[PDB]
Amino acid sequence: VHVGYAVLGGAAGFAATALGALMALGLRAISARTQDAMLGFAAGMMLAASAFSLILPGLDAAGTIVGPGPAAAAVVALGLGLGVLLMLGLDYFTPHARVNRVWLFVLTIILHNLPEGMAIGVSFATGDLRIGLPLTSAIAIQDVPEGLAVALALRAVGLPIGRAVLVAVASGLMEPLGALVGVGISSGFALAYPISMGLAAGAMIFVVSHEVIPGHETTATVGLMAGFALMMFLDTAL
Amino acid sequence: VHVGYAVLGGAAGFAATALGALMALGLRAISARTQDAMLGFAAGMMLAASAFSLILPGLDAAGTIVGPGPAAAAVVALGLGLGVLLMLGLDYFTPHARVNRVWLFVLTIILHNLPEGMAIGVSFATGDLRIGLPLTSAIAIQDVPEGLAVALALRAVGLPIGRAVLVAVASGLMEPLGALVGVGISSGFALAYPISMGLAAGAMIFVVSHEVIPGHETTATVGLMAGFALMMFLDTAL
Repeated sequence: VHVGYAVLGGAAGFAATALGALMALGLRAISARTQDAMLGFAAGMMLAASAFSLILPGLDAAGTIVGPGPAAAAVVALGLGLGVLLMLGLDYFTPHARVNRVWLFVLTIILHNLPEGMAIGVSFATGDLRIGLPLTSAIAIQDVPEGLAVALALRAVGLPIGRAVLVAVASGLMEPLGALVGVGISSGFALAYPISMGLAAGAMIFVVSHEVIPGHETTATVGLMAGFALMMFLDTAL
Repeated sequence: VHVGYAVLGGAAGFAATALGALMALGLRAISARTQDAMLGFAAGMMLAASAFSLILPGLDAAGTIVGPGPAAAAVVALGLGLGVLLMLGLDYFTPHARVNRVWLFVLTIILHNLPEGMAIGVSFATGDLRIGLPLTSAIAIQDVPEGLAVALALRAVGLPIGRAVLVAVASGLMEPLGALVGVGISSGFALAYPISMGLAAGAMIFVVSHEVIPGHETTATVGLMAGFALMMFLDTAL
């Protein structure tokens, strides 16, 4: 079934996060510019994952379901706006004393991860490996530096590196959960698939626009360019 | 010693090649445009590996050895021209009836691989992990799609996929050999290091300029851009 490809896609999600987190054991600390570059790469990957692997495939799905006119782009775009609105609804409904500021930063990481799991599941809802696999693989690529980054950031707020890595790994647990959810919401009816692809792309564009906010400027855009270029390459080859 | 980091860098070389080759077992055949994209990515990685990880570090090495004037850039540039001339000397001295055209294509792959092993060894000749590790890791990244590509190409000239993959893996054996050689030629005297960095960068720019020759045009430049962008990202983060 679809859940299968979605469950293994989420699984690669969690593994990749865990690998980055485990790399944090060696390093313990990293320069500000290297962390900025890593994040910029991760945002570039996500920005184009939602463009090339979610919106355009979503529009083509919608186009076969309802025809070539604006109805399809309307479905995809309304799903996308719904995804923005949902991530904006969380973030308000969700707050994010050292013990409590660690919890708020963890909530940030979990709210971040929710859309990416969802996107993996949504991409594997038609069983289409030519939509799930490049998406999923981009998600996992950028999960590595982000697990690294997450664990280091938690060490930096005051945790011993071991707890920091343990919490990063647990964080990565949110990808398969979101994969189950994305495979849920995208199977109830025909339009559920392109609606869900819009919705996933929108949620990701929101977490990026809300976390691209973090000198340390020229370095993060080299990363963003790299991560965006690499995605285009993945879309073409896969 | 330096040979240690060089031997493990070469080792990652061979492993990566083998992983791409093993992936060819599943696929057996691939579209022309996906193979072109893969190669374009591999050329972009190499082009910037020789720029950002060989020439500029080579110039800085040369600059500390002989001073900031043109003497350093002269050493690096003369090494680079020597590397072009050496790869041009091979290719003439080296030819590259199905059984014999497979051997000529294998010779092509071995002549291709020689500079990359050398570059790994040259990058680890000062023991400087900030020069070897990003270089080495770029070499291994692009060894994966190139093992894939090599094995598929050999299947396509008429080999059974099993022999094709076996020969691709064996091919990847040339990276640690070249790592030993690059760690040799770069240790005999002080200038040997920046001379060798020029030489490695030049040999690679030659094999790229000689194999970038292969419609199927717009797709390979998406790959080249991606592979070049990714290298910049690696140079910055590592």
